Amino acid sequence: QVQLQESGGGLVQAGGSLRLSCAASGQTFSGYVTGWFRQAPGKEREFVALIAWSGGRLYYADSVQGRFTISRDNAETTVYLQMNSLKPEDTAVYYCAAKRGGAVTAAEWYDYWGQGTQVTVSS
Amino acid sequence: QVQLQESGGGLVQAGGSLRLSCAASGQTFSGYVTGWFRQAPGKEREFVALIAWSGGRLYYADSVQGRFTISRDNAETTVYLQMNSLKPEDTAVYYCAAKRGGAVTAAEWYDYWGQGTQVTVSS
Amino acid sequence: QVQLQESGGGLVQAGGSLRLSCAASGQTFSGYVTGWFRQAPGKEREFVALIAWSGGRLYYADSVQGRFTISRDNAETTVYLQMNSLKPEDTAVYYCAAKRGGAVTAAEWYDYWGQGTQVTVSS
Amino acid sequence: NITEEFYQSTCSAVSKGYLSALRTGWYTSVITIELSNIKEIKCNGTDAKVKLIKQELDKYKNAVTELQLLMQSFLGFLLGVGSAIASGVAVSKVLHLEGEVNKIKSALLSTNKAVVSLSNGVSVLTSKVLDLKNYIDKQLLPIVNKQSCSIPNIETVIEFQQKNNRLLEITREFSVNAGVTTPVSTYMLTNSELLSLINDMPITNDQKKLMSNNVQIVRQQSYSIMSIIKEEVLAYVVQLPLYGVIDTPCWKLHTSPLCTTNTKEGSNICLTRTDRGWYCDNAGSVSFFPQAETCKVQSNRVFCDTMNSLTLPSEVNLCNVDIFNPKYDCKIMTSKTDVSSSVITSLGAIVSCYGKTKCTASNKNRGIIKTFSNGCDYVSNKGVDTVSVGNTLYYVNKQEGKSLYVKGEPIINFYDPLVFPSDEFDASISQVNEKINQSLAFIRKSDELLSAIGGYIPEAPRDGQAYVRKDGEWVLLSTFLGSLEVLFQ
Amino acid sequence: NITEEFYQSTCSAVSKGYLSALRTGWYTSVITIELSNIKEIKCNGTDAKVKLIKQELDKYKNAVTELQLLMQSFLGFLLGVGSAIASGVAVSKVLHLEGEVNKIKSALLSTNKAVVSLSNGVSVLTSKVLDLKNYIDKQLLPIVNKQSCSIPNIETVIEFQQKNNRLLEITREFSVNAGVTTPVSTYMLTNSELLSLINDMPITNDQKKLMSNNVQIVRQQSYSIMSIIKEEVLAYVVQLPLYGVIDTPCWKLHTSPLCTTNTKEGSNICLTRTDRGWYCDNAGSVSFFPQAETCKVQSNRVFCDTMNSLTLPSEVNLCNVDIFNPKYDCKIMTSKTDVSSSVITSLGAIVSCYGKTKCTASNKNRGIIKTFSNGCDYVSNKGVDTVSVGNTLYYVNKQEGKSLYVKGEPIINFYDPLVFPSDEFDASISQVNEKINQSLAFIRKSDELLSAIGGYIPEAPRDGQAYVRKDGEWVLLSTFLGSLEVLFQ
Amino acid sequence: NITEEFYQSTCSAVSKGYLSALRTGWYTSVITIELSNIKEIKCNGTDAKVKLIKQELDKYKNAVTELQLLMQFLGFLLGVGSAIASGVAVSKVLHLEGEVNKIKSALLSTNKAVVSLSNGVSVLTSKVLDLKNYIDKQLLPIVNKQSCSIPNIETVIEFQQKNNRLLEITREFSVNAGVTTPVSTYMLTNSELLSLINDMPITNDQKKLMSNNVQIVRQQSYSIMSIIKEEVLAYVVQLPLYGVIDTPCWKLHTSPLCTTNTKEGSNICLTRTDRGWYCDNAGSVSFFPQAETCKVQSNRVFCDTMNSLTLPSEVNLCNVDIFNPKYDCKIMTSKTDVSSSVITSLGAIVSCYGKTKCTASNKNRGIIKTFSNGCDYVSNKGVDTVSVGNTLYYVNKQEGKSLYVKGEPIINFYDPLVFPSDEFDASISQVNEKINQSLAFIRKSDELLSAIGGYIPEAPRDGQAYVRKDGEWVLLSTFLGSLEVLFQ
Ligand SMILES: *[C@@H]1O[C@H](CO)[C@@H](O[C@@H]2O[C@H](CO)[C@@H](O[C@@H]3O[C@H](CO)[C@@H](O)[C@H](O)[C@@H]3O)[C@H](O)[C@H]2NC(C)=O)[C@H](O)[C@H]1NC(C)=O
Ligand SMILES: *[C@@H]1O[C@H](CO)[C@@H](O)[C@H](O)[C@H]1NC(C)=O
Ligand SMILES: *[C@@H]1O[C@H](CO)[C@@H](O)[C@H](O)[C@H]1NC(C)=O
Ligand SMILES: [Cl-]
Ligand SMILES: [Cl-]
Ligand SMILES: [Cl-]
Repeated sequence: QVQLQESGGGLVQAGGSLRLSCAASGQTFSGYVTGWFRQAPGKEREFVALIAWSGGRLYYADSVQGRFTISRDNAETTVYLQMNSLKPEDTAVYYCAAKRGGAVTAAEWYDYWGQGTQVTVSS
Repeated sequence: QVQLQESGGGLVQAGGSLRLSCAASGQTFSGYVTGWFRQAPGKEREFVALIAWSGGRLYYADSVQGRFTISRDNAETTVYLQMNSLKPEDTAVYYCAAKRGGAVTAAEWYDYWGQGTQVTVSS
Repeated sequence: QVQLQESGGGLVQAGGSLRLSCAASGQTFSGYVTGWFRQAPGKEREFVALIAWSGGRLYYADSVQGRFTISRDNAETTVYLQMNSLKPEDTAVYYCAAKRGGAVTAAEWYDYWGQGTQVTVSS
Repeated sequence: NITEEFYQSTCSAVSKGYLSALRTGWYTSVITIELSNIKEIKCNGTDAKVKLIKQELDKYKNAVTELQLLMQSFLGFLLGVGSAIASGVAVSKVLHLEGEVNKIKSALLSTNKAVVSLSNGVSVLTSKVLDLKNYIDKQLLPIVNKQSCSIPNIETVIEFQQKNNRLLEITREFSVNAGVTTPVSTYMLTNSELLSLINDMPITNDQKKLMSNNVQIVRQQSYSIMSIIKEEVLAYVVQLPLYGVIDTPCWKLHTSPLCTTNTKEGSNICLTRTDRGWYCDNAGSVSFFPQAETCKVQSNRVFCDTMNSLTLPSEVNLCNVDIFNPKYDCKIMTSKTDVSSSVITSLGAIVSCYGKTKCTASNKNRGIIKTFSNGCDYVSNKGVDTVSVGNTLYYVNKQEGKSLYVKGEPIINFYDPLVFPSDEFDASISQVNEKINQSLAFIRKSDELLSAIGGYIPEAPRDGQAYVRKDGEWVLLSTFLGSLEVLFQ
Repeated sequence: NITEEFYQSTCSAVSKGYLSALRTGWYTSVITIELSNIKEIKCNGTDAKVKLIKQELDKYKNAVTELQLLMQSFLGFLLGVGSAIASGVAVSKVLHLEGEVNKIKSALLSTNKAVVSLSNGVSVLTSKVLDLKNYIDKQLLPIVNKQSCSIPNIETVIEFQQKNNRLLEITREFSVNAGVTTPVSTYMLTNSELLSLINDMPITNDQKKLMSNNVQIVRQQSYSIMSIIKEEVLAYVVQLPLYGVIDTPCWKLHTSPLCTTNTKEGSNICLTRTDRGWYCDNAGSVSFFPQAETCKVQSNRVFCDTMNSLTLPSEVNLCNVDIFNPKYDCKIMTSKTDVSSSVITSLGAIVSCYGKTKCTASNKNRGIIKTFSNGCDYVSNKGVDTVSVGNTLYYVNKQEGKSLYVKGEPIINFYDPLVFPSDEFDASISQVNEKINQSLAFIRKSDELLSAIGGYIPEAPRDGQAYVRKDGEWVLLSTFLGSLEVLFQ
Repeated sequence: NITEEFYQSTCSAVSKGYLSALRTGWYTSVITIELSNIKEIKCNGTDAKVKLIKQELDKYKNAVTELQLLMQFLGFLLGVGSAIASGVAVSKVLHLEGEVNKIKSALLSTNKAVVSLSNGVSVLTSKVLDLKNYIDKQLLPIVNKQSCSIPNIETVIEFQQKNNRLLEITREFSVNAGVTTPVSTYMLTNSELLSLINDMPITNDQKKLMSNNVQIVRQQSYSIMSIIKEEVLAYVVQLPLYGVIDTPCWKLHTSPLCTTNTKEGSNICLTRTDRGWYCDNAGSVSFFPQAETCKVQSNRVFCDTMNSLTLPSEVNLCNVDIFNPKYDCKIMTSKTDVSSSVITSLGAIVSCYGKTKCTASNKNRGIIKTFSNGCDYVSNKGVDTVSVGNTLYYVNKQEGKSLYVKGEPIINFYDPLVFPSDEFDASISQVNEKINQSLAFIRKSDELLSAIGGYIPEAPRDGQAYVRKDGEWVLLSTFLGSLEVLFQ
């Protein structure tokens, strides 16, 4: 079992950038699929991006690709989400999550979750 | 288990020919060895010919070699015994029989029997 | 449970030759490592030579190297120790021994022992 | 009538004439025991008989507690993977639902057997097999004199032990088996209870008779699953086999290694048919059970479980006719390990005798009556009581029947020992043939290239000077220059 | 919650959401029973109750004798070999040393539970569970009938039966198990004795909770080892599992053969993931149990034994993300044996349907729900109660959970059947990739020889005349030496 | 007396000094219980004691009714026996008309007798319980038929004690389909078994050995329900015959031997597959590949020859030199270099590969050895446990002496690129053969490439004649031609 802790959220103007980080503790991320999710106020938790090992195949939700880049360091202790060209609709609490099994986008199938970091994008 | 029904027996002049057939019911003959036997009045049941698949390994009793031809259709539903150059001592009730196991000529080792068809050869 | 019995011990004079033999009883030496050991008055047993099959792996103690020859007949019933160029040093009770396992020089790992035959080299 | 055929050509034997009883489904029933809720007999006193009652009651409480703790909870590799008690656990799961007990309890108020319907529309036969609530509450406690804490009759002590014993025994069984037992003991279900369950089962009369005449086999194929203990009811699920395929022909295939018998060591190659096991006709196909030791044979009846089976085409029997037949690819393994052994068949013994091993067959009265030569051979159980292969004596089966020895060329003799794919564990005739074809084809192509290259022309000398072709050699062009060659005809 | 994922591309499924309880070590304790050294009761006779006592006494006495002679005494193949009762036997040997029994007897003179530090220097908890010496010496032989042999009370006969029974049953268990029993029965250790013994083990409260809530599993993994009977003491060693790793995540991998679906019976190639089994996080890596059937599942708790495990890197799960991943070389086996079967998973069923086999899924009320096509497919347990593959009906697990179907192209389609190595028991993705690459290179090299000779020109005529090459033919040099040519450059 | 040798060169160990006790045959005897025909007590009343007697009699009746229903690595190289063929042959003879009558005759006045059966075989028959005498002659005459009562409670308990053995035998047969193993003390009490041993066609030494190990004897025996008819319950007990005892035995332990290259896929492995028990037997060696099914008591090894091969005595030469010419030593090969341990009789073999942490520790968890990558060994002197990865092993603490035989791991002698690396049932010679074939195929491929290279190809097709010079086609006119001069 891996513990996750997000950081790097905040408030930015539209068109700005942010970089979210998710640190593993207890164990490393190696052998885990790590996914980013987000939940806006009154909306269900929706998938953003996933990656399965450092430099492995990426997957992005249609709402975010070409704008967001997910990565993991070689030591497999941290997952990163670089967000550029931010828009007001990207405002949400962002969560990193980890799972055994395969690279799937369904939130219910991720076993371990961070507490989330707030991202707010203003007009 | 498989059921067998002979047909085609009858009265033939010496030197004539006759084709017997044996139809399967319950399942096809696939995977079964099918033999033809005959029992003349006052004698024991005697092996005639066997075959195990359509266009497959044949075997004949010495007394019919060169005169009888056994065959099976490609659908493995019928065994045929084509009897040429008939002789009066070919007169008998002819039986088809089926078995699991190998290509064996001993009547006691066959599992299933048809009811028989009478062949009579006049001189 | 191979049984062993040495023969050939006696008095010999320095520079001469002497051949010991060891016969197997109960079963042959087949599959058994056969070693020769010797024990002088006041000393503990000392490894001499071993062999594992007729014409097979040999090994001598450095003290007898070049002078002693061990062998086994093709029938694996007798092991021989040919001793050329004897020295008074070489005086001892010579023991035949057998074992399963590998070709080792440690007397404690030999399970079967002969009765010992005395070798006396005079000067 | 059992018949047997030995095939010399493939060192194998078929025993046939048997009839199937295949476990194809499951039937789940609910067994209940009515329980008393009472706490300790609440008095003390001196009476020696009351102590015995109290000590028996403490056994009762220990069992109830312990049950409450439980409630809170060659070709075998080709087989699938089932979940043997999935049907029984699904019924047990329904029983933990709230209310469910009251239905079984109200349906059994006057009767000790009633068909109950539950959540998921499931309908299972339920019965009551013991009523300790009635004994303890209305027969035991009312005679415990309270101002003296005494009972008057030693018979009561023995009576209580007798009705409590079944509960204690069911509890011990569940406690040692994590709440799931097989075979199902007579403590879980008496013969009378089991035979009654069978007769009230929605099956055909032929199925009822089969099971009733083989109740001890049914027990071995059944499970008892501890379910619930609550509201004065102990309930467990018995999962009984359903024999949906009966009276179809079965045959057992026995196989043993077939090796060449060259006198040089390491010289020899071996082949073994790997399709040993039980075969039964089933719905136009053949159910094949590789693990024949798991099937159970009672007289001519073969009790097998379809969970441990492959469904094969009917042509699989053609491997007993001709191992090289084109309709079914017969399974074999290859090796160079020519060790001796015997395979005791239904009606005889296959003997694989190799090397210097001494192999014989013997009769109890005459001693040795056959000495085997090197190779794979067979003896009938008629007149033979034992066979010895090396240092192993085997008793042969003495069941009655008839054996036929089918003579033929050992098929291992058809193989070239220097292109033989040895060390093939899960192979087949055609796979081995293809490896051999590739090996011979590479030899053929190599020789054809080496023989054809002579008809071509090697490179000329490399010395800065021109060559022409003449009588299979290169000759200098310069020796022809300066001449006027005039064709003069 | 339990979740499941089916991977269409590799014919495999992962069930996850489970928690571990791994046996990592052993705890040994000494259990003792105090015995009387009675040899023979001397009686005139005629009384029925004394005669009943002497029968029970003789049962006690041959229980002693019998105990007195017992005292004088796919990837599974990759696993190591342990010695399961080495720890318990080591303690047992210490008990045979002269003096140790005395020290146990003294330590347990005042109390029934004492920690005793042996010659070993080890400190093992010792417990006294039955005192037959005090009962026989002080309750039976002071009321020894009379010297006219007539006891007065039937209650004494029944009470002696009760107290002697446990020794008799312990003797029976040891006598048919050669002094070593597993699981540990309630006669060896009652449910209260085991719970109190768990309460004393050197473990965390979480570990005591776990064992106490699963004592039936504890019993199944424990051993009772008969040790000594001497100096009026019967001692045996109970060996209990230490669950050193609990509450870590586990997941189960299910796998089934994945074959091409060509109509010709023998043209197909198959691949199967061989890494089926249980996986549990453990100290930064993964404990992998290939015999999943030997693990014990209690709700979502998985009791496995690290002696039946391999220690693998955490990256082994990447085989469930992408079987071609570069971080871990996923294990596979290959064949051409395309037989049909099903694997029942935690929340569904994998169906490998090939050839002419009929494969369906059903529920109890509405019958057939899904007809599978040839290939490897899957159905969840939602609305499905059974699947049928050929002549085998399987019940699916009805445990609540959510199942996800992960679409992907079957990876067996990616392989060239002409160079596919189809005889590997213990191979891997990269091993297969390499042999494919070696085979393709053995094929061009052959194509290069054949393309080279294809361009070679045949020998000129052998007739004493010189030849030159023109327009793909040999032509006579003399044709050009009868005329005068010009430099063409 | 137990010694152990570890062979570094082949990742294996031999434990020797053991003595044999091999089951070589079977001894069959007939156990009988004499029964009453009483179906009921034909009176009615209120006496509680008789009601208890009547309940016990239902247990007897139901047990009779139940019995009546009953009456109506290298393991794959082993043969296939039929373990109860000997006992079933006796049982089926007891079903013939006349046989039970002979047994009643022979046992009328004595409780043990030899009976000559129809097929000519003779067997001990004994009578271990007489319920006919108890029920007909001791219990029924006590029942007062007019009041339907009995006076004494102790009659209930005596009936319970008498009936118990019959109920337990019936219970055991009913859940085992009429064949039980091991044989329980209800089937055959300890002294009944010791008496049958004293009457077996065996030497005094063999009688002594089985008598001192009756618990092993029991575990290798079968009890076979036969017949219940004409006041007789009869079952067959089938006891082992240890016809080979006191012969030397040794146990072979093996573990995977792999190269230790750092690149995770680059390594090759072999394992000796001939692990198991070996015992001297009649000038050969009985070999039992499934060592777990043999039973070891102190230095005594109880094995069953049905689970053995008969091998030449030179099979021990694999422990001297695995490349010896006399015996072709059995091995398997792989590329799976996973870590594990094998606990031996006197120590532990440790196969440590990759990143796996491998240690050996004492009683106090003091680490006395940290293993490096490869196959190594520690003895049980001062070691209690070994740890390989996440698996902790307790070592056997039996007394003995271990010898560490140094040698070069033979896996280092193999060329990895021609190594046949997925063989399950191979041998030293078969692996050499495969290697040779691989080498010959490469050499033949090279000799074809050589023989075919260096022949001339086609010249240009352009109406011009060509000669050959310096590995090229050059125009004939280059050497024949004159300088053209068109003129007028
Ligand atoms: C087996 O053989 C195949 C075919 O030779 C190997 O396939 C890999 O093939 C790709 C292209 O077909 C090679 O990649 C190329 O490399 C450049 C970078 O220099 C890249 O930019 C190109 O787009 C192209 O992808 C690749 O090098 C080659 N693999 C190796 C190891 O060289 C295959 O790798 C061989 N081995 C296995 C296990 O399949
Ligand atoms: C009887 O004794 C027990 C145990 O000493 C005690 O708990 C109880 O209060 C006493 N009285 C009654 C009426 O049970
Ligand atoms: C599990 O299932 C329950 C409903 O049974 C649901 O409330 C919950 O959200 C699911 N997930 C977790 C993490 O418990
Ligand atoms: Cl036998
Ligand atoms: Cl099922
Ligand atoms: Cl251990």
